[PDB]
Order: sequence, then structure tokens, then C-alpha cells
Amino acid sequence: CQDDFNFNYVSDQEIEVYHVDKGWSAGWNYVCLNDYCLPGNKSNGAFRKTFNAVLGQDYKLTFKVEDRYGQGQQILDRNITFTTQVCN
Amino acid sequence: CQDDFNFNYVSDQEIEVYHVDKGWSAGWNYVCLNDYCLPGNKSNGAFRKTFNAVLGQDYKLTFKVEDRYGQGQQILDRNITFTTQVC
Amino acid sequence: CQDDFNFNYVSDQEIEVYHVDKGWSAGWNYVCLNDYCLPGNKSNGAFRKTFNAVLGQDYKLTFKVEDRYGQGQQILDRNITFTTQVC
Amino acid sequence: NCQDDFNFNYVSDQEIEVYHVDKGWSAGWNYVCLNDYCLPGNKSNGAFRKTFNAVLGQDYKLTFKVEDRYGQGQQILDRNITFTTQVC
Amino acid sequence: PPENCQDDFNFNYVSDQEIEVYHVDKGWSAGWNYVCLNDYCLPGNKSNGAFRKTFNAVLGQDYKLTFKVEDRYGQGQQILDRNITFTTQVCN
Amino acid sequence: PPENCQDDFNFNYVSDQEIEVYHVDKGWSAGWNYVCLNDYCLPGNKSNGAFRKTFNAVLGQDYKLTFKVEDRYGQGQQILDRNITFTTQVCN
Repeated sequence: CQDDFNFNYVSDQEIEVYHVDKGWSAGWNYVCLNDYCLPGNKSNGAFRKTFNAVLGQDYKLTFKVEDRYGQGQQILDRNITFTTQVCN
Repeated sequence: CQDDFNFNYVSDQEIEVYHVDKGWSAGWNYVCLNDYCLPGNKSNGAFRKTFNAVLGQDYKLTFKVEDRYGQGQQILDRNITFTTQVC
Repeated sequence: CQDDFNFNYVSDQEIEVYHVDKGWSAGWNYVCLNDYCLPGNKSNGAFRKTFNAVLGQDYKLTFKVEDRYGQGQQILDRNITFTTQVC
Repeated sequence: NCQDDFNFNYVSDQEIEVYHVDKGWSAGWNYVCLNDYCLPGNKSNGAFRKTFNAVLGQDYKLTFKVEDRYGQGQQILDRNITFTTQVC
Repeated sequence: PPENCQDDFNFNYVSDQEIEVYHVDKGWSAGWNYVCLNDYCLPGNKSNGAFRKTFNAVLGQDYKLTFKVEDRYGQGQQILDRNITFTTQVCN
Repeated sequence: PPENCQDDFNFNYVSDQEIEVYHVDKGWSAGWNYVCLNDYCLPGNKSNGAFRKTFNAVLGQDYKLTFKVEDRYGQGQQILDRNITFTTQVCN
């Protein structure tokens, strides 16, 4: 649960994917589950979005963020198994 | 020169692109200039590689790196103007 | 010149790349020359940006644009030769 | 929601047709995709179309990729939808 | 081998809920490799002449297989994709 | 045929400002193909056993070659990259 890029169980059919805000300019941002991407909501120190998912399945998490005020970007991917953890 | 992702002047026709080592597992890594990619060498706290370049031109820097033992990765891009800066 | 995706000569070493506005939500947009990308400025009915270039070379133009208010995107590419054309 | 040129039809509760109205590209090749699973589109009744397995009520990324300018260009269009019973 | 097993880029049935995706070794330097199912990618294990990994899957569904491999001794790569329907074939 | 000309994915010197990039046919369905130099891509022409296209280049400069090809009869593709230095070799 200390990882900046992580997820919360919301229900057996819903996963919240998040990335803690590390200070990027973030003119735009997308949070994605298996490359299905939506704009992240910045709340309580993290960019977050909820998706439909199936407990016990494996997923690719992606965070894509605008950086350097027009001059860059970062894309971060991590694989997870969707469990009942609640971290943030 | 405090920026973790940056470049050093090598000569009028060469640029070193680097990213300070942030602790990724880094089973592979690539440093790129305008999407021409080579494996980075880890030296003095950073992943680094040298490319042909032209002083004064603009370039896209990329750093791509394995993390989480191959369960993840990070790709970082930034645009720079190649100057005589040495960090 | 009547093509919505095109360029203007600025100097022997400068090209303006533009895409006429086709109505996208366009929360973000990038104009690119050989995958070197910058945010486009929307002016006079087109998204535009100026880049260093070399008269007579061939370039890939790219226009990347946010669409559908968070729910989509479009990426358009075209190859050109940089000439003295002004549209 | 049937006006959009980039859209889908219900085929059955387990099958979705994804399509893009033909806008005149050279289209030496084209792909229609569902969640980045891609197949060559068939041009039929003014649109490039293909059918895929899907689950009613799930969210999907639609993609249309097409050649233009005789191989001197291309376009890739993405949009997110929820799979419903609409037939357009 | 039967026709559906000839191909160097292929899959084995493991169970009704598990698929093994593999690519026979073709000689790449292969400092790194990934095997993927619907763009969920894992580092491949090389065993008995092929790079391989097992995934969750549903018999009868369609999947994109991908194999990504390092090539040219630091100077390149190859990425291969092919679509399959997950069946009970067992090949390698 | 010397070492630098052996590989199926390679280049020919055409003149001091032109490089031909090619990939020898390896059997793909190949409904479409692209040959690229530094990610500037053109449809390849198939002639004499290889997919090939010419580009502007400068002797002694380093380039990324890419070959992209349709495969599996509508069901896949392959993308190959390699880095080279442009020299006066003539191979195919």
C-alpha cells in the first residue's frame, strides 16, 4: 500500500486505479485499465479513476501524464492481479 | 543541472543524454535521441549514452526502463535545445 | 494548398506545420515534425507550430488531438517534402 | 446515439459490430478494433465494419485505423463506448 | 505435427481457463523478451526451445498474441502479433 | 557475399545522398508493407525478392531502419527495427 501507483478494491466488479500526484504539470492525464483510458480525477493527493473489472483477473495499469508544460510526457505501466486490497 | 533527466555537451557534434538512476529494476533500459535508441550505460549514478547531434538544434530525449522485475515499465520524454551545458 | 493538413515555408531553416480545425474538443493537441512534438497554437482556424527544418528534406507531419471531451483521440500523419510553398 | 460516423451496432447480447462511415480515404488497408484487438474492416453500405465478441453493458475502446494519401499518410481514431442494444 | 501446431508463434491449451503463449526461438539476441495476451505482457521464460508464458483465458474467446524480443545485440527489436481463437490444441 | 550484406534486413548505398532500405521476403501474406528510415515510412515496393524503398541520407550518419509488414492473412503483423550506419555497401 505504500506504492505511488496502485489500486483499491471498490467492489467485486469495480477497481479504482490511482497514481499519487508527483508534481507534473499535468495539463492532461489518463488513467487506464488494459489500455482503456479515461481522464484521471485529481483528488486527495492522487489521480484516480474507477473501472469495471473482475476479481482475480490480471490487469495492466497505465498512467499517462503531460509533463514540463508542453515539452514532455511520462507513461508508467504496471501489472496487477485484482484483489480485495484497499490502500488509499 | 539538478534535473534528473538531462543532457551534457560532449562536442559540437555529440550529445550525452542521461537519466539519474531512480532505483528501477532496470533489467533493460534505452536512452534515445529523436527515437533513435541505444541501451544506456549505468555510470556515476545515471543511465547515459552519447549520440551524434548538431549544436543549436532541438531534440526529443527519451528514457525507457524496465521496472518491477518486468511487471512494469516507465517511458519518459522531454524536448531540449542542444547547448554547451555540462552538468 | 487546399489540404487541411499542410505546411508553410517560413525560411530555409523553418517550417510551419498546421492542421485546419475540423471541430475536435481539442483539450490538448500536438503538432509534430518527425515525431518531435509541441503543443499547437490555434490561430486563424488552424492548429499550427513552427519547427527547425531543412529545405528539400522529407518529413513526417503528425497532428495528435484530444476528442470527445475525454473519451477519444485522433492521430493523423502525412509525409511531405519541405519546399517554399506558402498556403 | 446513432448519428456519429464512428459507432457500433448491437448484433446480439454477445456480439458488437464496430464501424466507421467511409470518408473517402485511399484505404489501401484499414483495421477496425475492439480493445486493440484488430481485424480488417469490410466496406459495406457506406462504412468499414467488423463484428467482435462483446458483453452487453461493458465499456470498450473502439479504434479505426486507415491508410490515406496512397500510403503517404494514415489516420488512427479512438473512442470509448458502452456496449448497448442500439442498432443504427 | 498437425497443421494448427506447425507455426513457430502459437499457443497451448493448459486448462479451460489457462493458455500458454509461446514463440519458438528464431535466433534473436534476446536480452529481453515479452509474451503477451491482449496486450497484457510478461517476461517470457525460455524453455525447451521456446519463449513461453501462461495467462488466464476463456476457451472459445478470441485473443491477440504478441511476442516482443530484443534483437541485434542492443541495436533493435522485433514485435510480432497474431489473433487466435483459444481452443483445446496442444502443440509444443 | 560479405558479412555486412548477409542479413535479410539491410540497406544498399544508391548514391552519396540516397540509401535503399530493404527486407528480403520471408513469406508473410504482406497485403501491406512499410519501409522506414528514422520513422519516416513509405510503402515498400516488392522487387527481386525483397521489399524496398529509397530515402535521402548522409554517409556516416546513424539511422533506425524499420520494416512493417501485414501477416497472417488479415490476422497480424510484424515490425522489425535495427540501427545502422550509412556506408557505401552494396548488397542486394
